[PDB]
Amino acid sequence: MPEGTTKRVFKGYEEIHVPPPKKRSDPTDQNIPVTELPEWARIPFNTTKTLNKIQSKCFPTAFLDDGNMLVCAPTGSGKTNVAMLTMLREIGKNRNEKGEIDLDAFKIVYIAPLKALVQEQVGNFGKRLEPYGIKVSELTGDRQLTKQQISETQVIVTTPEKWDVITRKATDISYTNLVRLIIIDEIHLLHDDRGPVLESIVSRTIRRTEQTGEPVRIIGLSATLPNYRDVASFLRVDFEKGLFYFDGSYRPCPLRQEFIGVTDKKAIKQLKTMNDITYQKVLEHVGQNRNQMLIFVHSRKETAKTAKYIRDKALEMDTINQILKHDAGTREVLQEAASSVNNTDLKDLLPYGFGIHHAGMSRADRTDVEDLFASGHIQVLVCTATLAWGVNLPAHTVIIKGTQVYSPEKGSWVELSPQDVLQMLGRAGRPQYDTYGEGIIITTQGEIPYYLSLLNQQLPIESQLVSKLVDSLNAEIVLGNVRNRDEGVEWLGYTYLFVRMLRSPGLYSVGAEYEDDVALEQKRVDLIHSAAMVLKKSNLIKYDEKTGKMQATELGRIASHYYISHESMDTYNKLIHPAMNDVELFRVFAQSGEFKYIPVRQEEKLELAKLLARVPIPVKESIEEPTAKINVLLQAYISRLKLEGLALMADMVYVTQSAGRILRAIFEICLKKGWASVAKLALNMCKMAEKRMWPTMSPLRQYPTCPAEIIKKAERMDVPWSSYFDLDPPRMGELLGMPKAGKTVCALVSKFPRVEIQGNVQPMTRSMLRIELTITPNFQWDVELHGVTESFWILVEDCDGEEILFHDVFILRKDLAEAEENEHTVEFTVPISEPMPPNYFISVISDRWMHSETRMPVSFQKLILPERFPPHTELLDLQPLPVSALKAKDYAALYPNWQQFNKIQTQTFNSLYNTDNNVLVAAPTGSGKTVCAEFALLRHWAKKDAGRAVYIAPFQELVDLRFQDWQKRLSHLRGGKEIVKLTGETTTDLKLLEQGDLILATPLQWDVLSRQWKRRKNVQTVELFIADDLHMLGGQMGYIYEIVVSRMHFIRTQTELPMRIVGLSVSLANARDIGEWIDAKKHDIYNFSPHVRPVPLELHIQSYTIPHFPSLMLAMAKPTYLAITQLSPDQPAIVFVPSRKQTRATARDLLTACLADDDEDRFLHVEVDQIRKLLDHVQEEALAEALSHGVGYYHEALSQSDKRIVKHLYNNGAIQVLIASRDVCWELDFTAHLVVVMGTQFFEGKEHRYIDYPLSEVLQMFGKALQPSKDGRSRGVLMLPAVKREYYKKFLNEALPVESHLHNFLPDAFVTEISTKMIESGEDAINWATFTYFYRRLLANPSYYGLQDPTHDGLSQYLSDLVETTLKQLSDARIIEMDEDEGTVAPLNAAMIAAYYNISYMTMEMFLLSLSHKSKLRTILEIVTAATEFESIQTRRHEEGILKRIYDHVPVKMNNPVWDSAHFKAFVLVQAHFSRMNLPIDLAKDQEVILQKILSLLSAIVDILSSEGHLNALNAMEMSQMVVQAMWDRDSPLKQIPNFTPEVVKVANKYGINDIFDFMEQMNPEENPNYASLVKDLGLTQAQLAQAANFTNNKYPDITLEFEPAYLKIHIEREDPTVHAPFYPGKKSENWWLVVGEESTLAIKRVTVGKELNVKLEGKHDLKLFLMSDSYVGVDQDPS
Repeated sequence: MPEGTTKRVFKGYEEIHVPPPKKRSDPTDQNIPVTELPEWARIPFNTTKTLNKIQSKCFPTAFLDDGNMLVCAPTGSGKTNVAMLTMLREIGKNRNEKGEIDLDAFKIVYIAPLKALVQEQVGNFGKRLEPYGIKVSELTGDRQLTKQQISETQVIVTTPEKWDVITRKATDISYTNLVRLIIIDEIHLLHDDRGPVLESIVSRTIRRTEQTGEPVRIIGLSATLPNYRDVASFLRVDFEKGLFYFDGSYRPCPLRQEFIGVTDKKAIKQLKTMNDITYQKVLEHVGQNRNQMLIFVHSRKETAKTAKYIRDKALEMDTINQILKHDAGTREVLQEAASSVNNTDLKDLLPYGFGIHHAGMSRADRTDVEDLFASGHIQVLVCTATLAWGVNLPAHTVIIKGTQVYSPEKGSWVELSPQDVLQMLGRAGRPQYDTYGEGIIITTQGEIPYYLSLLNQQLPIESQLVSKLVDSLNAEIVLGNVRNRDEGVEWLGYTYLFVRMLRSPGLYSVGAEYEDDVALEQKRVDLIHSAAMVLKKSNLIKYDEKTGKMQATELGRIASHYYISHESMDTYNKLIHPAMNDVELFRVFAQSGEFKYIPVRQEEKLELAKLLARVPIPVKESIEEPTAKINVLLQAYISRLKLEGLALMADMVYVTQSAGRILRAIFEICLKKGWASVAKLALNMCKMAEKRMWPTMSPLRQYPTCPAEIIKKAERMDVPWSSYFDLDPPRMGELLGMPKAGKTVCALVSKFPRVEIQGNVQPMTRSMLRIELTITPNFQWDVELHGVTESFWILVEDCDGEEILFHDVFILRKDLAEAEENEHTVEFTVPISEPMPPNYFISVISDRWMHSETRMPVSFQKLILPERFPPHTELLDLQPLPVSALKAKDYAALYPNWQQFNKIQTQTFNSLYNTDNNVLVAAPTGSGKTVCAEFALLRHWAKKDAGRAVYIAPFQELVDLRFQDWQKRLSHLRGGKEIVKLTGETTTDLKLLEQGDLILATPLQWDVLSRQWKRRKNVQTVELFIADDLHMLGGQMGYIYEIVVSRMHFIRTQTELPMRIVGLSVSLANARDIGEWIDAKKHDIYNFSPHVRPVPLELHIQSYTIPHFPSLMLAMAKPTYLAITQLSPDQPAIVFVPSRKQTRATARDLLTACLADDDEDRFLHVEVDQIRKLLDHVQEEALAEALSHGVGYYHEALSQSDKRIVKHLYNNGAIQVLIASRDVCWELDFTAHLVVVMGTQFFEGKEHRYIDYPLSEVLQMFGKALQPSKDGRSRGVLMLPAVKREYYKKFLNEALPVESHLHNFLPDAFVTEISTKMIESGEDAINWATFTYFYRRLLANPSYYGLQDPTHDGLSQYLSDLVETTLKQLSDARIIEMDEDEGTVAPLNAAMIAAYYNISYMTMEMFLLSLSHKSKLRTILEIVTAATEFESIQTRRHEEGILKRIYDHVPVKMNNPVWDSAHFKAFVLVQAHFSRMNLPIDLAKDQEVILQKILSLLSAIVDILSSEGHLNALNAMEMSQMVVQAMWDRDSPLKQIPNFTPEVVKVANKYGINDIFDFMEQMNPEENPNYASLVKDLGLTQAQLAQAANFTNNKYPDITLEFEPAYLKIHIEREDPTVHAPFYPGKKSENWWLVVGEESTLAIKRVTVGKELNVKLEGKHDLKLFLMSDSYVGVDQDPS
């Protein structure tokens, strides 16, 4: 239905002319106001006077509503400004009153079809938005990390394909969630074959937002085309508010359409008539009408032929002088500038007014013609579609010259795309200059109605999803968005295809069988199934035909991540075999289904035979048939051969742009099947195409800045690439013979990615080795060619190079690489067969860089595997022992609801309750080992003596849970039994030792007591000694556990009195050495099988391949939801999670996954009106909302009140799921039926790398799956990286090996041992080293420790070489006495305080950094905070910005402040405390742990600097007072008073108040009449007053002092419950320190003071004595 009225039939053509619509401007008064808006949004609208009419209807909805919007308009009508208003509304949302909200809070995405429209958009939007802090950046680079660092900016624009891939692989999920606004330009591309790529994007985003509730605004910008209301409801827009449609009467410049259909006599004679029509239309428009036109062609060279043809035809007929502008002004600029400046020579024939333009031209030459066409210098301008997109350069008339292009995808010529012709004609008509624009198209007669209908709103937009349905479905299944048949049909409900199958289903072959189904439900089911079945047959998916459940396999993940056809993957898995060579691999490439339409033609048959004879890799698979052609085309691309054929150039371009993804997909396939040879080959083939060089040519070709002169010189030499390295500019040029190239090439090899690797072998067993790979970088960074990161592959091979025993990505970070210490480490585990191979292999290969591999052998000739493991003790099938086997009613009363004993308890009952031998019972967690320790106690308490028993758990959280259960049940037992737990301060828990019969203590708490065992007699008095969770001796702070157990055996071997030791542990691998280390006889060692569980554990293992940590956790939320809803649907489940911050993050993840399933409050089995009492009293508001919907979490930062609430709800069945962190796994008293472990890694700030969960923790976590099902078995799933799978699966199905690490901590272990004088010589070290567990494990597993002679000879030498190494480390630390003449060695005075306050030695050694006499108070502030103990504080990611804002708000700054360092965090948080600065909850939990460890650390450096003649220790005493009261060194002492706001401190000081002293005695209703006035001013309620009055007399010291080799006398007096300061967790009473000393130039005394204490201490001198506290500021008396 064309309005066009003119049809003139000619000899050769059929002209069809259409008048422009010219009257639809005054139906409505649509005139808009001036750019006056909310004044923040006026900046991008600079040149625009007022909004243009098309933006009128858009503004009320674009700027003041959030619905999705579709706007159909002409090309230049100004759609971009409407998209601007939607962006201006988005910054108006993320807006403060001052404005410019956190740039990390929201991000916008703009999808445009071609790469030219996006580059001009980052210019147009970049410069308009540059006033705001926002940065617009294009999404370029095929480096995965370039797409990661570019996405760290605010507004990104990109193509539909790239942004799809970004989400398909989900490596950046943490940032795609920040997206709130997405604008898709030219959305009518849905009709194109790339339409599905948009349908995949809109669907998943709108699908999730309609599920997760998190809204994401979408703005559609289309063309004026029919069924626009279909893509409208597809984009989910309200037709009442956000749908706009505009006739051709809204173009800024009217467009006349001149259609010209050539005679259908198809030949090159039809090209001749096309060329003539263009020549006549040139004489008509530029020669007669005074116009400058631009002719659109579709070949980068047909622009050349067309330009010359028109001027050559104008040379004939003598018509050139009609086109020219004969003035000398334009003749000067056009001739001299253009012909001589540019390098592109074919346009040196431009001085005739003509002009050329295409992609294959110098970017500065394409801006010249661009700028000449603007001033009116070139008249005619032939060009390709490259400038139709993305440059505002209009012309009066435009000519689409020719209409069919060659798509190499279809291997056949096909007509123009709708998106190209509408963008071209948009360039027709200057809006302000021309009255109209003439758009002329020339085509064939048969294809006339196609183009006429296109420009008159008749071409329908259909959905091409069906042609990419199977692939796009695989994409959602890989992402976890479709997990069954229902989630698939619910997904289809959001595509453009579904909304088009509801309109005229006969178009989409929808069978008449689907007549009764509402909303095409059963059709989508029939559709998802038939597509998913294709995914199952090719092995890309796991699909159950009955249950409908579908899960994505590793194969399909490769397909989704690399945009590979389901057809091409089916042929990759079949045809790849581990013995493939380079020939047979190219064959697989040619078999790709993406090329199935590319033919071989007889026209190019002559040139193909030329290429096959030059390509080096033989093509023997075929003769000249399509698969041999695609083959020789790839090699022709690598070889950089010249192709005269234009049809081949189109095909080779297509084969090459696809060859990147294809070859990478083949590489990852080989890598996951584990074929080392083919995998290493495929990756090199990747570099062969992406760097376009055969591996034999010069590696210098990879440097774009290397001149071909050097490359052409290097490639005529024979010097190996090895010899280019480690050279200077003089020798570099020498090796090449080009001295001018020396500095140039030497800098190039200087930046070549090049690393040096090392390895350490530790055998855990005879079947598995632990390898510590140390990678050091040996090159110079350069951001231009390296970017910010460099990626590497780590490979591990047999001695045959056949099998891949380990593979993982290694990524270098710039900041970490170019640091002073740049040694990166990585630990992994590989198996090993007993007939050992000679050597393994390890390589580190650059992901992109060619010829960058550092291969290392791993020799096994010197390795010594551990001793074989003996069978577990038999689980004897015995008569269940009754509770009456104990010979007392009250002993059997401890088990009231018990009739028998457990299979393990009955078997161990003999050795425990009837025998005083040492015994070691080792059984899996939860088997009830705790009662085995009760047997030893009950036997012991039937005795005569007091017999102090000592129980020890590895962590304080375990002795607390232990104390609670034994203090309530075992107090009433044979008279009065005192059950006490130690505290940590020695003076008060050593009397608890004498007051108690059973003493609970952690390994360090008993350490400080048992050190002075000769001095304290109650240490030997002990007769029972229990060591619970003893296997933790190889754990965090596990060596101190090894020491105390080894010392108790030394206590009972020196003192002859008997002393029994019992030990509890999980199922061990080597129970001989732990049992003999405890002196338990053979029959007294019970090491039960790990399968001996009262409730069998059904374990599942899900493996993942996702290198991004935060992406991995969100990817695991849904399988956790599936794990709980399916495995334990009616029973409690506990979810474990690596970080404490990650507990809330994965709590909402599970909850959003719940309402995704239309079931919120899924895990809430109690009416919310019952837990309403509880939500209020929850401290963390995130935990309340979580608990309100039935999911609770638990982490170390949680308050003790919150935890007790979570315990109440979890145990009373209120909530069903408990998301715990991994730090509270011991403290967790909870029990579940299903225990899922999310991930096995956590981040450590010291290592700057993620570290694996210890095997102990996975054992402890799964030990909470104890509630059985009806089949009497508990379940647990273990989600881990696919690399870690065989590691945890081994050491969960087999017993746990335990090895000591005491050998690596002997400096800190000798500090505590030499201070007590227990070890005084090198022989004293060796004799001491024998009582430990590491000594017993040396001859067993020598290679793990460093022993090479497993004889009694080498045993004594590895000990001597170690104790000599350790003693020297304590001597170079200047903490130990002499050596090397007497084997004796004494402790330095500074070593005593190192053990008193128990601070590490590396911290103690570095404390000599404050050696300066009278060092600053600011100096000690950064010396204290730079301690090893503060390096254990965790470091979260998004916290690095907040540390900066607290830093600048603080007086004392540090030199060269390290940003990521935990030493800086402790430096800034310790000052955030002095200033009482509020901090977020997780950063405040860090503040606590810093404060717990600093008081002992400040009291240390006081005594350190007092040991020398320096007097700076005075400031440390002042600073010790600063931490307790949270003040600065020079602050108002009034701030100690409660509720003394800084505004209250000033109004007090305005009243002449200096200190609290002259303040309290001043303010009374007796002596100051201002007491009634000062109460109105301070604003303090009567209650807060009483708080201050009780503070001054009982919490602020009153009475003063008087004083009467040197020797002095001191008299003290008082007027002292405890020190009360509400800004510190754990307090101590005030200590007062006495030091003599004069200012301009000693003895120090420390003692607690009570009522009336008398103490004594010590040319001509008149000295001066000080008396300062450690808890209160202000009282410091100093007489001279």
